[PDB]
Amino acid sequence: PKKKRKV
Amino acid sequence: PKKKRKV
Amino acid sequence: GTVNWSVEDIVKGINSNNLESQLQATQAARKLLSREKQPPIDNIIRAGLIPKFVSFLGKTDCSPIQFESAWALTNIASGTSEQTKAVVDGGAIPAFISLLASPHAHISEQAVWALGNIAGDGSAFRDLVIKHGAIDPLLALLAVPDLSTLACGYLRNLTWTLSNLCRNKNPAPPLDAVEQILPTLVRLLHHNDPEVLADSCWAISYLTDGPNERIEMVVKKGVVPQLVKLLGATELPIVTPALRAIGNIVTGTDEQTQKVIDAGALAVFPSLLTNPKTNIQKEATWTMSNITAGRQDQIQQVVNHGLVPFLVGVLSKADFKTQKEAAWAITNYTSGGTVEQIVYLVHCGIIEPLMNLLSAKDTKIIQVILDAISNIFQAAEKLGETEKLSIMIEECGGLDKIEALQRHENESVYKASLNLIEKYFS
Repeated sequence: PKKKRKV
Repeated sequence: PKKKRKV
Repeated sequence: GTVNWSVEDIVKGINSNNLESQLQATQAARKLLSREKQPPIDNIIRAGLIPKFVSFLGKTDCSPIQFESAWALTNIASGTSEQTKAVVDGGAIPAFISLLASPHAHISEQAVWALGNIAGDGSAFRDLVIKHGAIDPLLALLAVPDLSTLACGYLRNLTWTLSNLCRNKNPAPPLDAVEQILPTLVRLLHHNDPEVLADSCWAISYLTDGPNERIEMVVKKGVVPQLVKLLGATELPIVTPALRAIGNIVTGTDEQTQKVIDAGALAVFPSLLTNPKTNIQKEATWTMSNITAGRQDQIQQVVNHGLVPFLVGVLSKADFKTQKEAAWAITNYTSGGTVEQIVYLVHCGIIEPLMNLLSAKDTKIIQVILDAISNIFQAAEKLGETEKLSIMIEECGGLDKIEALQRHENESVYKASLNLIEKYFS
């Protein structure tokens, strides 16, 4: 999952 | 904006 | 009359048998708690006055003391978690919820403000407010044909308290509570007040920070278009929470991400990526990094809006944190992009600035960047342009840094570097 939820 | 004091 | 009383006097009066004496004493307590500087919250708690106040909340026949104690309890709940705990411990929640149906809008407002401070403390109290059934009464207060007929400040308080019922993540608000609030939240997201809007966005940003199921709950209400528009707001207070919502939604499935692209979001980025407020810029680049981690047709949408140059720009000069997000954006792009696209990325002048960032004291960014270079060579091979890329990196002095990063205390840096040299510089 490249989409990083760096939140 | 987590808590507000009514001054 | 009630200005600057001693806590001993306030105690004296609340302990009297005179409803009026108690009212005047309570108004004095309220004032102590409303002075712009260091309010004696702990001394009031210490005096054991909370049970009395909570008790005055119910005196239906004396609306004034209802208001005064409400205000008093509201400010105590405004302090530290422990102080807020004191208020919750006194039985105040069910009481404040009762005041929402008061005929006195100003006492209802107070109830709303207090429940706001309590739920705002965190997950637990938030969920305890919800278990006492505050959502229904709250939502009922906004059930009018036109929000404009409500008092500006009154409406802001509700929007604010509602945002706190959507706040915090461990755990996230109950699912059916979010479902119950959303329809009203969507309606507020269309109000003409900058505050109602900023807080509505904040609320939406909260509900969109977590699993994709949560994001879907929001996206399926068709608020993305409205968020993209607020995204173009003049007021930073609105743009900030809006950009955040948009940024969360794109951390989900590519279908959810597509919603924002379709909404027209991408057009707002040339601005956002050069925004004066560093944080808007950091959030915008981060948002972009999740758009370049999507499908190729979506990466193309980035290319089409002339955004690659803007990334090259951020990568070239910006707060370091914004650059790290830029490095990610690029590395994600060069990860799932087509050859032709990774080619374009280079013709935009991405190589030079990417290399200068290998001079950073951040081991993870160096891994991100190096990782990117690899992805570019990997596409340079399919074209045989491997040497051209090699030379290029050497022109700007990139080789003079990769060749140095073999001797870097890290493992990935160490290896990724060595491998890069070994495989492309020998």
